[PDB]
Amino acid sequence: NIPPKARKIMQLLRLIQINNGVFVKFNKATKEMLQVVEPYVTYGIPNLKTVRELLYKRGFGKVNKQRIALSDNAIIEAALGKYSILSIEDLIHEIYTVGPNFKQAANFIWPFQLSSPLGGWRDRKFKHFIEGGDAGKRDEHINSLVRKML
Amino acid sequence: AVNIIKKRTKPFKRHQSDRFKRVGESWRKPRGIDSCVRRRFRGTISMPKIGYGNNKKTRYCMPNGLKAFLVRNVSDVELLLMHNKTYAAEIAGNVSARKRVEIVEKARALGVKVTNAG
Amino acid sequence: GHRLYVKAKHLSFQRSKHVIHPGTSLVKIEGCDSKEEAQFYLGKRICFVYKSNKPVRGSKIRVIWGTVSRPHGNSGVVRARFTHNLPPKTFGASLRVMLYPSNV
Amino acid sequence: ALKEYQVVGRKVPTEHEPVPKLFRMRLFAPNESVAKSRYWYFLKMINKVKKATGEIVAINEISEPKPLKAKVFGIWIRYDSRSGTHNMYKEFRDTTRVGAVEAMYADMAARHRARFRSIRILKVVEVEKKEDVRRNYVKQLLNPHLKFPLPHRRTGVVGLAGKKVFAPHRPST
Amino acid sequence: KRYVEVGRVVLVTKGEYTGKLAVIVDIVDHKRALIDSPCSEFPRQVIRYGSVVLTHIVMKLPRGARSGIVAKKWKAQDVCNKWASSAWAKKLEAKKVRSQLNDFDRFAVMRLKKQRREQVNVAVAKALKA
Amino acid sequence: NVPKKARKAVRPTKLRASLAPGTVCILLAGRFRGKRVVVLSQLEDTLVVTGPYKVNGVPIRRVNHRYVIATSAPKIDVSGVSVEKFTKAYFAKQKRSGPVKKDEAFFAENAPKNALPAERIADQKAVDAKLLPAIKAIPNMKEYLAASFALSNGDRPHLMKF
Amino acid sequence: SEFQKVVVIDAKGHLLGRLASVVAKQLLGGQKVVVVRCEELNISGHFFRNKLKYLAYLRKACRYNPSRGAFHFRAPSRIFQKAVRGMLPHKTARGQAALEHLQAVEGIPPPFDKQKRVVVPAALRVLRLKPGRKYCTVGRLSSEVGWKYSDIVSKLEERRKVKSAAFYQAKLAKQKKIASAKAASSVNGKLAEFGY
Amino acid sequence: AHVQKKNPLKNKAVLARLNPYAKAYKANVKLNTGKTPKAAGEKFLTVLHEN
RNA sequence: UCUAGUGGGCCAUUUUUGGUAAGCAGAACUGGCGAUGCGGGAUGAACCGAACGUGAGGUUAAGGUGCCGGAAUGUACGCUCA
RNA sequence: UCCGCAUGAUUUAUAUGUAUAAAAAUAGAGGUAGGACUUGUUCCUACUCUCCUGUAUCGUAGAAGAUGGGCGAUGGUUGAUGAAACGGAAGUGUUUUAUUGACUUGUCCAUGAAAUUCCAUUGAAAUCUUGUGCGGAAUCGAAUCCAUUGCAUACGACUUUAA
Repeated sequence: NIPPKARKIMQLLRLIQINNGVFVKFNKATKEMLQVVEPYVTYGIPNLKTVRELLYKRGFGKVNKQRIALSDNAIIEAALGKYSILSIEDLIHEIYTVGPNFKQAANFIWPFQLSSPLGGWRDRKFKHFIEGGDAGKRDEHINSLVRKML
Repeated sequence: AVNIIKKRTKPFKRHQSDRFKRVGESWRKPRGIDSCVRRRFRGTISMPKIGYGNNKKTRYCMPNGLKAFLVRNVSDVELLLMHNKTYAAEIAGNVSARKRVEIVEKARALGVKVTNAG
Repeated sequence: GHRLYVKAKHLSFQRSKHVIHPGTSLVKIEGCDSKEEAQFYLGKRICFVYKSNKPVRGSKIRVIWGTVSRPHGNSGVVRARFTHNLPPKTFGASLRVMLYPSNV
Repeated sequence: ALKEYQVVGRKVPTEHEPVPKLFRMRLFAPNESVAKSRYWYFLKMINKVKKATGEIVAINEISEPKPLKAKVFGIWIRYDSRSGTHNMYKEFRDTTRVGAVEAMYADMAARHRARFRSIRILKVVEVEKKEDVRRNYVKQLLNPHLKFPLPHRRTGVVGLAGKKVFAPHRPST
Repeated sequence: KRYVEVGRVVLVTKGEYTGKLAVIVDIVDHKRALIDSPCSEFPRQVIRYGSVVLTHIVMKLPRGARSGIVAKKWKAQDVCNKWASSAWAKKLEAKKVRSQLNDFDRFAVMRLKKQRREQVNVAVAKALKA
Repeated sequence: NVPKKARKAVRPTKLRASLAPGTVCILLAGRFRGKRVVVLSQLEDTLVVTGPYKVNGVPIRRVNHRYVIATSAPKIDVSGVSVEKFTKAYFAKQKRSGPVKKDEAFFAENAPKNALPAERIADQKAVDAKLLPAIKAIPNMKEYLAASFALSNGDRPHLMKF
Repeated sequence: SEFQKVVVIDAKGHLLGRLASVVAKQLLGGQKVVVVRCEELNISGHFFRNKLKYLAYLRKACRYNPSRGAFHFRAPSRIFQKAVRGMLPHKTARGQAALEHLQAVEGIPPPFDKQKRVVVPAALRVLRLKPGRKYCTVGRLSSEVGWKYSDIVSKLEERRKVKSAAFYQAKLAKQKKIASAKAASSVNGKLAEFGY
Repeated sequence: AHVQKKNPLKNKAVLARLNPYAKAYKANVKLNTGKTPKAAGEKFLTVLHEN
């Protein structure tokens, strides 16, 4: 039960499954897209701990259109060596501090397949975060959500 | 041929074969417009699916890790001279007792196990 | 000779309202009233002891063994997994929780 | 669980208005995101500012200066019932103004079936004088010689020993 | 017989401070009151009446007293030994000691109780026979 | 074909601090279940335990560290007992690969009378002579060891101390 | 904590539904339960509500054959048993076995008057019903509904109480003598160090 | 190659195979070896306790 | 490029038209059933959650934790006697 | 067909101490020889014992529990006979009394438990009927069919009679 516009936006954001997470750079275009898909996603500001934990545990890269675990720096160097990204550490740096090749760095990472949160969601999940649900902008509370979901 | 695990041991009996004698137990895919078995309602019998397929490494293997190769004569038994540790001879039912004795002796000489000896 | 086990009762299998999972059993242990107290009994061996009619090896007593895995609920009930699933005709029967894998 | 935040915001400076006025208010919200949402919700009533056309310049959580002393808090609220909009004043004795607000929300929900969304906290003040304390039941707690028995409860369970299914004797009080 | 007033001594039965003495110095409302204890580990706080049990000890203390004067009045009065030399506290202490013993202590208790049982059985037999 | 060589190196077992030598422990399983014994030394994953034969009747044997409950009873001095004598090969059954049968007329020879040769009891007598003053000095220890362990009605192992 | 073979519950001062819920749970757990003095059970609400509810229950009978219709038992023990049966899955073999282990009776018969009787604090009226709110008695409800043995049960209870009081006095004498002997024992001084 | 994924947050060897700086990484370093003053301000305090 | 089946639809939200109204008839958007099993609403094509290969372990959604029934006869503040 | 000279099957055994019999209310006598005389809606007696419910009390050492002793009691526990009494709500149970047994761990002593040499097992003993060796004889039967009656009746069934 997804409307065509929200479904198209989530496809373009690569959020095609429940409990899937992606990194985006916040501009006017992405802000308006997230506004349209507000009832179906949560988003917020991740910190360094969340970014590094995501890329270390759930870090999967897209090489030859295949989901390959980031178990070695050679894979990252092969995929993003032209952008001076040779390791998981500078991949984390590019994701955290939005640099020049953020588009390539974020697209190389396969969307994170998070588990169901430990402890569950709130009492009602499909209300806005302001109303007491788990939808829309939650600011730094995305860090707690990712911690439970990782 | 090590740690042979069967996903399912039941034979997938046909629907209503237990109720009607004219309906055999051989599986038939239900194609009714109101077939609860086809729709897979809870509590109904399961239908055969590709997911039930056993491991390719352990497929066709008997619990002893061998494959029952059917043999009708001594020449058939000689086919397993090199494949002694993977195939076991199974004597055909139409073979006479006189020829079955020779088949058993040849299998014993070649070391090939017999599934239905004696 | 006396007992070296805690009394327990076999309540039911792990289940939803209408779906049962006989692979795990719910066990109520005497004196265990909270999931915090259930942590002590986690991993302990639990046995179901019953009688038969055919002597086997000279003894008419048969025992099915299992291990407590995780607490269930908030009232000290635990989940147990047995080598052979406990028959549901034993719902409400007595089980013995041993101290065999002790850490105290 | 509620917390009190002071929120200071303003309108985005424009060509005609290079120095917009700064507006501050105290809001009782579970978190900072709800506090800023409440700030914009209340600001949209009087001013012509929105979240898109405005910005929050400060948000600070306020703790009780004297959490370890008993005070009387008078709360003026405006709420919407099933018929119309009403203004009420209530008194609560508490050691924290946030706790008094939470007690006010619980009391309104229990009595008038008023939800959080339908209640606006107009003002919360501390009354240190019985000459301005007007509720008789609150004032009766200020007398120097106050004594009463324990409220009728279900006796003491006392640890896990009260979890026994059966009891050997009848309870005593 | 016991009421809730300023100066009433209570015993905490719920929370981390279970089994600790406190004195009510201010009554917040009919459901909560502010309590304090001279002990350093017990901080002045606000507690509900369901988490405490009233005692028989009532001390003379002004309403809204501070921690320092609460301790001073606690030391000046004999509230410490008043609670200590009571059936309630003695019975609690016996319970605490009974829960703070190991298997060797249990064996020693069993032997001592066996000796007491034999002596008591002889005593009652002799007294009844007369 | 040859299997791959696994990377599972054997490392020494680290036991609980409560299972120190000289500690009184309660046997939970086996023939001597419920008995109270004294820990002599520590093997790889087991404990060499023996209740003194003049009080308990449990010989020098092994017990799994998981199958004992350590007791906070006062420690028994086991300083000089020659622990190095007891090894894995000491409590090791004879080489029984090949000609072994378990028919009748074999339990009359496996009895301790016509079995269990010297250097077992002879050393046990000397070790008990060395260890006797500790038990004699500690009151109630001899009777405590001689008494077995049991769970009475209302006993909760998760809350009681040992 | 209570895994004993058979438990005898004195139903006086208990609430019918809460006691039935506890009893049914114990029966499913595998515990034999004997409920005595079912005529002293209490039901919240004033007597007219409970009388009207029972009358509405009694009005429900099979239209074409009342002999096969619903059977309305008037005894207080049978009212308690009906509540337990409704709380139990009696239409299965497991539920029937659980119900077979319940023995609810009026008064305390000779099989159980010399046995220990316990109470369920979670079902006690004094602990569950707010004071000042009126409640009815199942014995009175049964007597006004058609139970015939209210007076004889009361007379037998008077005799049992007289016998029980005599037994208590005889037990009290022994208890006082044991306590007096134990008070003078010198072992108590060295035993108090262990909390005994 | 890569028959089984090891979590670097759990496996120290994998945490060393990646991120060579992890061994030299330091944390929980004290930076309050000074008078450590307070920056509150009378204006800020009055605004905070305005009403 | 070739060809099959289809050319009776129905339900729900929202915007409506004709009718006193309808489980009525006729239009627009979206999601569904038809062809959708599973958990929940005691029961159910559409409602909520969620779309399904064979299994193990963990965590959840909607919905619940007196008993039937798996899970607190949980905590805090009040209201109500029918 | 009852007692024993005993074998076997079963359970108490849905067992592992699965031991515990006052009444009623809770702003009260909660009662605990409760005391206090003067058998009463009495005290200033006892007064902080009531309130932490049972986290209580009783029992609990011994080859699944053995062999021989010194001290301390002058008792306790478990059975069979004996004199009995009291229990009818389903009393099938509760006390008391003499003989006959065995232990007594209240305390100190000695010998002996092993190899069942790291767990997968639940023990001795008591009661009950059915099979076999019975000495002692057997204090002792009914129902139905076939008949009969009509106080009954389609047939069964029912009410009578019979030797």
